[PDB]
Amino acid sequence: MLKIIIPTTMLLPMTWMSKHNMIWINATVHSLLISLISLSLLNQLGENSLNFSLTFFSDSLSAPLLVLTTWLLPLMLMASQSHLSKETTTRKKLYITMLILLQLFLIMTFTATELILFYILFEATLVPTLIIITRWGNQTERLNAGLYFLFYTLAGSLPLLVALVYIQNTTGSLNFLIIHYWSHPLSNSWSNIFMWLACIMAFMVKMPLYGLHLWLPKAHVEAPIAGSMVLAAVLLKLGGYGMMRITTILNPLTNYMAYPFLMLSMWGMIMTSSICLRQTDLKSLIAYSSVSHMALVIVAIMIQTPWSFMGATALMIAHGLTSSMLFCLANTNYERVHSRTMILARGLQTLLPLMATWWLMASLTNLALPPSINLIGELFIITASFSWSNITIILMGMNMMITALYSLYMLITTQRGKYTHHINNIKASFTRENALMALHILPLLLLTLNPKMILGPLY
Amino acid sequence: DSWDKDVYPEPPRRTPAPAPQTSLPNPVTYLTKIFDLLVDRPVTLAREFIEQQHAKNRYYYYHREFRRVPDITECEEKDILCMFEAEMQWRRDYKVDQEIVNIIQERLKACQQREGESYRQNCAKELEQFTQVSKAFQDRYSDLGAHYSARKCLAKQKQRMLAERKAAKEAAA
Amino acid sequence: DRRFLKLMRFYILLTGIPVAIGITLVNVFIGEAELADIPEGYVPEHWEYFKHPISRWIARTFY
Amino acid sequence: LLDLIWLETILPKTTSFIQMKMSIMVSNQKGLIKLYFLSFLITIMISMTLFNYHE
Amino acid sequence: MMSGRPGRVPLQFLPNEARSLPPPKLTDPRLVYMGFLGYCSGLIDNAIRRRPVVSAGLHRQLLYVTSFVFFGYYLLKRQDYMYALRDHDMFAYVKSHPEDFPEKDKKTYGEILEEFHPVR
Amino acid sequence: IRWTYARSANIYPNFRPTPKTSLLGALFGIGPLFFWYYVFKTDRDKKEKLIQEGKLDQTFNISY
Amino acid sequence: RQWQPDVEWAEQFGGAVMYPTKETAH
Amino acid sequence: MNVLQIVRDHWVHILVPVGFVFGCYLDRRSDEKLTAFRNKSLLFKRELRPNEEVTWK
Amino acid sequence: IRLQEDPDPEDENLYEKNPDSHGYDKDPIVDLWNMRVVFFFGFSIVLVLGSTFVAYLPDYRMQEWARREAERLVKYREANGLPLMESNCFDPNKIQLPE
Amino acid sequence: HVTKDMFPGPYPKTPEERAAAAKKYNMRVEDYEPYPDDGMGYGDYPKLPDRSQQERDPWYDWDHPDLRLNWGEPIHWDLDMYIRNRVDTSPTPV
Amino acid sequence: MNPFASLTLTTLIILTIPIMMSNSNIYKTNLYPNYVKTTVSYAFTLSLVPLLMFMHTGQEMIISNWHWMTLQTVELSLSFKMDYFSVMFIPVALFVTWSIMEFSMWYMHSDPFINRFFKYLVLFLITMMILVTANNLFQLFIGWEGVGIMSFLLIGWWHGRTDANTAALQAILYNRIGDIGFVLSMAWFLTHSNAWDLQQIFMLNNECPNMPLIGLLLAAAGKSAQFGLHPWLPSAMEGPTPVSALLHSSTMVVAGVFLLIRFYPLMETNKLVQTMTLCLGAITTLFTALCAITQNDIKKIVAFSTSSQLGLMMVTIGINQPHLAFLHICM
Ligand SMILES: CCCCCCCCCCCCCCCCCC(=O)O[C@@H](COC(=O)CCCCCCCCCCCCCCC)COP(=O)(O)OC[C@H](O)CO
Repeated sequence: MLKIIIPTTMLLPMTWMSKHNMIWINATVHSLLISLISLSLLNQLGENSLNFSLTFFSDSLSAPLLVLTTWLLPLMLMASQSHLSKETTTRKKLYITMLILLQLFLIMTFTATELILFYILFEATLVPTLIIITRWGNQTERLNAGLYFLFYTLAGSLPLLVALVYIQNTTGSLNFLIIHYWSHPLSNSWSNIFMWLACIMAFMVKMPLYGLHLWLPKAHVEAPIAGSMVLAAVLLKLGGYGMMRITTILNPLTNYMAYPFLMLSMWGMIMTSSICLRQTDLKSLIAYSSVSHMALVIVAIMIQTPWSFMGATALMIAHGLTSSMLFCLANTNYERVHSRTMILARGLQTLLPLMATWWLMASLTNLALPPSINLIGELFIITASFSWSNITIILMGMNMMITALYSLYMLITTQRGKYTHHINNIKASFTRENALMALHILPLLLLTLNPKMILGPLY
Repeated sequence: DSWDKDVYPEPPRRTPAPAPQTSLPNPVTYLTKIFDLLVDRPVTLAREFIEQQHAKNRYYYYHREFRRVPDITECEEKDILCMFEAEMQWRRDYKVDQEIVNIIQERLKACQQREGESYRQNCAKELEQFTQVSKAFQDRYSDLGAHYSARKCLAKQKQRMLAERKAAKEAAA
Repeated sequence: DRRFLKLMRFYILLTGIPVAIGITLVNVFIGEAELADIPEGYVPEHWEYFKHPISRWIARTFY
Repeated sequence: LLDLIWLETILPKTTSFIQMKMSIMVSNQKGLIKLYFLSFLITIMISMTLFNYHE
Repeated sequence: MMSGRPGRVPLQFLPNEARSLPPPKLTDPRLVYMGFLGYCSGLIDNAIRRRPVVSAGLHRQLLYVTSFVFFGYYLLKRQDYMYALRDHDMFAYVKSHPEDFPEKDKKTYGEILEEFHPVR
Repeated sequence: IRWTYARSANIYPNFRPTPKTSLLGALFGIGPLFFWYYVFKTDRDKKEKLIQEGKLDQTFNISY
Repeated sequence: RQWQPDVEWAEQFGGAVMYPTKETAH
Repeated sequence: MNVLQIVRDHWVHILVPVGFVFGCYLDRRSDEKLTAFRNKSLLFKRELRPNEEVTWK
Repeated sequence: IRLQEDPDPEDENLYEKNPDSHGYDKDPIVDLWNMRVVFFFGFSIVLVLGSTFVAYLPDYRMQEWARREAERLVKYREANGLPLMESNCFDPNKIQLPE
Repeated sequence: HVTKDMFPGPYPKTPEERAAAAKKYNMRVEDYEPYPDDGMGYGDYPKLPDRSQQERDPWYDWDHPDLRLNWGEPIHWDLDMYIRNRVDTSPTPV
Repeated sequence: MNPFASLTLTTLIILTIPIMMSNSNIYKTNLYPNYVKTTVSYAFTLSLVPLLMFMHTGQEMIISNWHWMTLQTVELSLSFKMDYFSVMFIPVALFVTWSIMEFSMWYMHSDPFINRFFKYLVLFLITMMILVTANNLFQLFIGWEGVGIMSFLLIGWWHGRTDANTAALQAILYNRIGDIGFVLSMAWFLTHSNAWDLQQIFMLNNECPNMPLIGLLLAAAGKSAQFGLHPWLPSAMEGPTPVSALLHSSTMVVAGVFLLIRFYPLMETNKLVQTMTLCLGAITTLFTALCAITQNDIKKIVAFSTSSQLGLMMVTIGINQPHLAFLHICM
């Protein structure tokens, strides 16, 4: 993995040592270059993880997420090239430093071969994310939103820390390989169930299921555009990545305790998407949408089925790219109009014709229509869930109905209708925005051709 | 050719010799003649030109073979050194066994379309062979969990003969 | 809008066609591999277990 | 009702409110030596005698 | 834990028999991290004093790196010594109390039952 | 902005936990969650109840 | 521009006791 | 072109590929520490080819 | 006065200065090159060139090998006249059945 | 731009708050009416008549013709049911 | 090697050429509609030939092709089926849309975005042929959702009409409710019959597909604008007339019954569901026709006839009459 981390860390001084104006140029060029190198990880051997060293390893589950993260890295730079602009040099240099540090932690986290080593870097991402949210956040309530973020995830993560160190004391090493091979059936005793609760709550906070999901409306809305994409496209899946990794040592205790979180999530996605059906803030609407799609994964992995995991990774990658996209779209609208209310800037297709097609494709992907990855992700969850319980399709099927309505609601309210009369500052779309979004949408269309790369480790 | 006649068995393709007793000609025969003179021939000429070009350099490639290794039932317990070989042995057979279903599953599709409306009686061999394969496939790998392991497969297997042996003894007694 | 669309279509073909001919060129100048019996005395190489020479070349110099 | 009225007042606000009241008098003493050292007197007495730490 | 072992003359940073271990090489990844921390101190020092951090005096930073590299290497030997000591006396003990750690017999997975739990 | 603010955060500061609010919170909250649980637990129980003695048919069900 | 704390925000973190009460009113 | 200006500025561009070369060297450095069971597992254990002295590096 | 501040600035439209602005920087030379590098090392070098990389990656999960090995296995099993696949995986000859 | 007091706040009980609330929402006290204090958190937001924008006369010059809302008029709390696209309380002939 | 499979599989590739040609923008923006018409005309001329060797011989060829991915025991691959229903329907669908194309450059000759409209019609065309011509249920979904999304845009063609968007949104709403049964059909078929290909489902002889067929019927009812899910079609008149003359008249909305015609080998086994088809078909025929005659809008009246005619089709498919059902489709 040192072919990726070492360039990434070494990339940080380069940004600090670039000229006043060339900072965005050099950083974007090599960040893409890192993404190209990271693409080499997509080759996964037959039935064994690509173990590079004791510290780092990768399999058919980490590699699709790693390349997504590195490929994401230039995208926050592009989306922030405009709202930052009028700032002192060092503050902009610091902003890039936070992003690169944040991406660097993610690369190490997904490749961590020790569950403890996972745990440090898994929450080490909190320090840069909190910095971006509170420092450059363009609103007032970012301070309370930042507090809601870290305290929610840390309150989940602390009981985790006690859990793994206990497993270390009982079974020596916490290595991901040795946990799988030397796995033992957990009992149903009241001691093990609290171990099960601790081993799951930390991951399910950044998953968030229904209930403990109230930093999602807070963190995303009042955050910089770069932060909104990062904390909706990667670290949400980072919390998920633990579940597939850590469920290896929670069987058969999953089935008995599966119900409370299954029932909370499965009813949740209807409730959350119902909130999506009528929202006043566009960014909030996209934020709640991420909860619904993420809740689809929570039921998915915690059913613990081959087909469930295979669709879980596919939905994860697809949703992250889509959620990252729509946040660009909201930011582009917000930058011009300086507001977030959806009905405030109705009728945008007439003025900006390209932005409609991007918004059409963005919502179309959120529709989870075939053959796009979102549909081939949700469909596999449906099949796995239906086999688990025949009455699942009543709930999760109804979601696609509710999902369709709100996912097209912003299309009607913003693009179609009538251009708002009093707004007269909507200039023609900058080629940066359109280029940024093409880097979001059509790579998804490629990935439709070859789903097996992201279909997960169970393919 | 590129595939096997026995792995993919095909009934002998027998076609009639059409006799258009009606005076007026059948256009399909006319369209058949032009299709060969318009599409088939240029395709063949380009193909054979490529085929001899392909023969200019016959680079080769073999098929990797994994020699059998001791399995988890003979693996020393808690001995990871031999356990990794056994797990790779079981997972590799899992993929091979998965392809076994795919080959039989595809053969089932071929009969259904090829036999037409008389598919129900023309072949039941495909159905019963798939029935026997799928049932025994369920015995081996079905319901192994998302994180299936050779240890679980043996455990599920061991659960099997325990039940049937117990069922065998009560019947005999 | 037009300048942006002209830019993608023109430039995504900058390495589009050279790959396009290059991918076809190795297909109809180098050819397709064929099965074997693993001849005795020749332990093959790791990249040798692949059909397309482009695929073999990737395994030769990268993996 | 659920999301931003109850789900924020069950876990987040209640814990904030609980932490609020406790921090109210923990941080608000009177700064009198008499009250302090008297609280020492119970602490020493209750430590040896009634938590039975001497046993 | 250590503190109180036989032959444990106090206020000693490196007992003589500790030298019977492989000394860390100067390119040790742990050691180069010591140098990295020292360099980061140099940047902070110039930043604290409002100086051109990148090249605000090559003398102050050079001492910062060398001092941290020095103190690291000596700490590494004591680090390597104690861990070697921790494992050493264990092996003497593990052969000194054979009855406390009896080797459990080995039976392949062809015998041990694991009562496979189906997932549905 | 007034309309958005009223729908947004400026609801909880005006919220009062009257038993009407408490009852509705429990009715539309824990209510459906427990209700679905009974439906699914019963559905899972009957389903597994048929499997264990050898009643249900899944002869061709392999990929699950 | 992004929101920045005003004088009223400072007065929040500006009392003798950060969370005022009747006992600490004076 | 004022080569002095371009090297003073574009000295950062060479830096990252050097880090990639650094990463590749360490990847082929940490591997030898993990050699151990080379040509030992019976699945891949095989009699060495004549000239060379080592299997997978 | 309440506070002695400055009025909120105005959104500097990048086009009035230079009409061909690319939304990357106020300086025409840098932004034009910014467009050059984000594109070049974007769609072509990473997206298009990297596409053929993952498109022409060697056999994933040994998928081709799996069937190829499978076909031979059927050939003996079909011809020998035994069931295509046994119900058990670890055959119980070398198993130590409890009790 | 907008100052703090204009933002909706607590429920109005004394007529001083109702009078200020009517000023706050650019409406008069005679027609001002807040939502019932049931703890739902409506606050001083007025309860405008439950009639969709479809009821509003299209011929009159609406500053937002797609919504028939001119300016500063108190936006109905449940606007996005009653927007022209969504739910319409049009008087059925029967 | 009969040409049958060859050119009948081309029939799709000619149709998609104008789509790619459009984003190239090399087309001169005046003769694009004429260019689109010619391509569809050539497709109809080409698609005529697959008919001739059909009535001559009757051969039906499966064109199972590039392997998308092999999920354990499921080999999801792109495959088109040349059954009688598929081969018959291509010329008539192309012939109708060819006529609609000729009608379109006359009627729709004033909108500056006319070139965009033609691209959508070709897009609607190709997403329909992949629905009729398919072999796996997943491919059916591609066509199923494609026509629904394509309809939504084409209903919303006039964009600013607030009612048209409501009709566009309403069309997708009723469609998705029907699609709930579609996904249920997939999950049941992939769990029990362990595939989505039509061949396997017929072969494995699911003699008791109570949940599948109910899900299949729900998919048909939502798309075919039957009773309980009809009113989107009467409200779908807000789009331009050529749009309603092709999609919501005889090519898109007819796809709902086509699913049952596809799965007629299982329809007769379950007597209860086929009565439900007769149950749904009977009520739909009256109510739509009953509301039809009391109307004062030409587009509304004609459309209500389609739904009443469409309700008739499920009466046909009720009592084991699939071929007559598809016969009525063509006329
Ligand atoms: C805000 C509340 C938290 C949010 C939700 C977080 C998740 C809820 C559950 C939290 C569990 C925390 C403790 C888990 C640590 C690992 C425990 C483990 O591995 O299992 C042990 C289970 O043992 C326990 O007792 C675990 C703790 C049970 C719960 C009691 C403490 C946790 C709850 C109170 C503190 C946390 C809440 C915050 C309070 C401010 C096994 O040991 P044993 O009991 O078998 O030990 C041997 C012998 O039998 C006696 O020890």
